[PDB]
Amino acid sequence: TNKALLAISAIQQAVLEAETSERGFLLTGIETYRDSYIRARDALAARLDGLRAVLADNPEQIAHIDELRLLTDMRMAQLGRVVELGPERMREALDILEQARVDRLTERIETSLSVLTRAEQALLIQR
Ligand SMILES: [Cl-]
Repeated sequence: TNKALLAISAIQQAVLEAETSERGFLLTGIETYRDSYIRARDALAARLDGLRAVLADNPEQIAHIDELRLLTDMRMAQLGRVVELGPERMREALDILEQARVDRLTERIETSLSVLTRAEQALLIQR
């Protein structure tokens, strides 16, 4: 369980890192920020794959991870589109970044991560 909570926090981290890196790239045009977005995106996928391996024997958790993953996939597709339009297309990139806001994927992911965290905490207590 303690291993699972670390993994959950590392997922939150990677999602924030992808967002902040994408914003940094739009702002500066410095490829280093794009690299960071790519790294965070890759790390997120890897951390999701591994968390799923920790929760393999818990159907309620597997379902919650499935749900988080849906949300993180939609969010990553949003950021990736903005990164694709990029600083060379500022107005387009901004229009899309702002349109993406209406889905509240960020809030929804944080809620999704809490459900997993609380469940592991409740779980540990029970056990
Ligand atoms: Cl998954």
